[PDB]
Parts: sequence; structure tokens; C-alpha cells
Amino acid sequence: AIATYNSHVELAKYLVSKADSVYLTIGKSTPWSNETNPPQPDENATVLQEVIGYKKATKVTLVRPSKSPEDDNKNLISYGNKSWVEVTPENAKAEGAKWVYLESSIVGDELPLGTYRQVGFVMDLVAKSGISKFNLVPSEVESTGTLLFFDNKQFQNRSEQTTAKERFIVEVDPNS
Amino acid sequence: AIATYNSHVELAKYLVSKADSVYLTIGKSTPWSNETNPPQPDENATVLQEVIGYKKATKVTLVRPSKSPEDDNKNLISYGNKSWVEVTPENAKAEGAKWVYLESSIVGDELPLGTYRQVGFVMDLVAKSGISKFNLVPSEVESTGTLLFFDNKQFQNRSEQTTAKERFIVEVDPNS
Amino acid sequence: FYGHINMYGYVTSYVYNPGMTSSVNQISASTEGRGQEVPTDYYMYTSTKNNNTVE
Amino acid sequence: LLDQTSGVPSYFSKGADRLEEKMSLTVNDPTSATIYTFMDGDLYIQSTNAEMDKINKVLA
Repeated sequence: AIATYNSHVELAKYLVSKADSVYLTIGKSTPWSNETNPPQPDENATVLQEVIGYKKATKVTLVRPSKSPEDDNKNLISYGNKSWVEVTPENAKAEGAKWVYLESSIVGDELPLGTYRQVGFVMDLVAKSGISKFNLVPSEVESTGTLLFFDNKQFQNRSEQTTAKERFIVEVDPNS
Repeated sequence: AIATYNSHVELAKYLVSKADSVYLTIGKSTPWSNETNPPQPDENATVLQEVIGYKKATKVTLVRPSKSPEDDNKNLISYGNKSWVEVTPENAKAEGAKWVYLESSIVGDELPLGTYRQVGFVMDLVAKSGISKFNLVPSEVESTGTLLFFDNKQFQNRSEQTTAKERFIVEVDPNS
Repeated sequence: FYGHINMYGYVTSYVYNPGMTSSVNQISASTEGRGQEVPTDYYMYTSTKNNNTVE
Repeated sequence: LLDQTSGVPSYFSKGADRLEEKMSLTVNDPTSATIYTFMDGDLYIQSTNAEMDKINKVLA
């Protein structure tokens, strides 16, 4: 038997419906063995190495590839030199939107200063009693939820003069 | 970047959480182009052809392939000429259970009598008001919901006496 | 697509010259056994830089 | 003929022999399969298309 492209649209809608529980996370604060050539990731893991913290996802949405003239009235997402267009959940099957765009930003010491290398996303995270802010260090978290997605980049370093605007475009079936 | 194994698990948990709204459906009551060779599985179809009706799911659970010795002490499901075993939603990330098992049976004349060649599962199906039975024809349905999974087969047939059974094992990323 | 090829190893005082069709293990045959294959530890531990040096 | 598959236990080990059948030219050898016939070094018969004994026996 077979599933469908529309199932990947509905599972993308499900992930987008969870957005209130979704945080970007970053980690691996100590070096790689050589910073130019990182080790490969592990899709069976559920937490980052050397977790620096969590920041609430500023934008969780469906997307599809952009085109003109018919996307000229819309808003567009640029990453990896690629350019994409946003889709709302109630239109997702009509637009064919099975790709999810995930974004968050950190500025200054609102998460601990130092270098970062691992980048990824968590959902079903629960913060501890008396805390409601969108930037969390691991000591402020009651449950980390499920780490869904992550990558092992070459490093960067931080201050108030820098924005940690890391993002993915992800798909639950890349090869239908 | 692409998705991860434990994301396939969380998405299989979602499909299992919808089970009360899940129905088998059957269709294609006239011949194929060739009854020795059904047309290829073009997944872009919105609903089955020549729809005969809908029946509520009799089983919906996570599963995985069975393995020994650790499943020697457990139930067995025979499907796809091979052996499979049941998994609960809270064990899914420990067992790696990214597959859903689906089954339903039509007991005799509770849906229209005749031949069929298409089989699939729908979720979010809603009947017209004053109808609460598990068996529905397309004129009794207020919204058909979403066709999640299907297959094309050589022709089956039914009577008032036949218990006709249809079932699947599926995963959200059907060739990961 | 960046990647590494990490650990046949063979220690000998004899000169081996491989041919176009030479297989992995021809070093030991060409030396009349006047040498030794590297220990299992060489294949296990030399695949990363750490404190575990193989002597 | 020795096994030249790298990294196997049977590397360089002896194996099956080979039957070599080399064809050689002869004059007035009755055991050989005749291809030409001469008288005083003049050719005795010609043919150009592919020969088949049982096709002669059908067609003649």
C-alpha cells in the first residue's frame, strides 16, 4: 500500500500546530576535533551535546518554492541562496505545502556567551514553575520534550552586535 | 535539511491518536483498463473512484517488524507475508515504532453489494446529523475528511454473507 | 560529501612493491612472513585523535 | 589463475585448472578437419558463404 503527498502536508500541518511548544536549541560549546570538518549527526538522539539553551521559535510556518507573477503580493523566505513563499494551514492542500520553515533569533547574553556549533529544534518542552520567558537555560526546564531536528555546523561566536538567526527548511518525505 | 527517525515516530503517534475518526473505504466497482494489471499507484488522487462507502476502523495501533528472542513472549501479526508486533504510544521512541497497523471488516450487506478494486483509509470523516452507525454510503456523509492511504488491486466481490476484510501496515515516509 | 578513510597495516624490514592487481594482504606473502600485521588496537584506536596512542 | 580478490582468506590460493584447446595448421593429416584441398598447389574447390552440412542435405 501507499501513503500520499497530502499526508506529508497534514504531518507538516501537525508540526506547525505544535508551534507554541517549539524552541530552537543550540549546543556544542567546546571545539570539534578540527573546526573546519565537523563529525556527522545522529537522528536517533533526543538532546544536543553541551546544551547552551533554548529560545522559543519566533516563526513556524509551512512554505513552498516561490514563483512570479503569482507570488508577487506575498512574503518570501531567503536561505542558502534559495527563495521560498509562506502558506497558512487552512490553504496547505490547495498550495501543496509539505515543507516547514523554522526560525529563531538570539542577541547578546540572553543565552550564555561563547561559541556555538550544534543547531536544532525541540517540541513538547515544559518550563519550570515561576518562569514564563522565551529564552531558557537548561536549569529552567522541567521537561526538554522531543528534539526533532539537528545539524553539526562549523562554529560562530556571539555578542549584542550579532544575531544568531539560524533556520532550517525541513520536509517529512524528501523522496516521494 | 531532511527529517529524522524519531520525527517519523511522533507522526505515527499522531495518526494513532486520530483512530476514532478513521474509516476504511472501498471503490472502483467497474473494470480497470486491464483486469490482469491495475493502473499504477498515482498518489495524487483526492478520494477513491466509484465510492461504495465507508466503515469505521476495527484496529489502529503502532507496530514494528517482530524479532527474536525478545518478541518470543508476545503477540504476532501476519501481514505482507511477514511477522509484525504491537507497540503502545508511550513506548514508541524506545521501540522505534514508526509504523501504523490499520484494519477493518464489512460484515455482509451493511454497505452496497458489488465488486471493488480500490481500498484506503480516511480520517476526520463526519456523518449527517441523526446518523451514528459505523457503516456509511457517500450520501450519508456530511464531510469525507482526508484519504490518508490507499492501494489499487485486482477485483474483489461481496454478498450479504461475506465478511470482507481490508488492512495495511504503513509509515509516514514510505521509503525512508 | 567531506569524509575520511581510516584503518590493512603490516610491519616489516623488507621492501614490498605492489603491482597493478595487488590485493590488500600480498605484503605478508611477498615478505615470506618476515613481518607482522598491526595489532587490532591499530584499527580500533587510530581513527581519531585522543590520548589512546597505539604503540 | 590464482585468486586475486583482495582481502579474502583464499587470496593467492590455487584453484580450478583450465582446458586450453589451441588450433594448429596441418597438411595430409587424416585426423584433422579439412578446410582446403589442392592438386599440384592449385585450389580444387571454392565457397564464400557460411557452410552447413545438413543444409546441403536438405537443399540438394
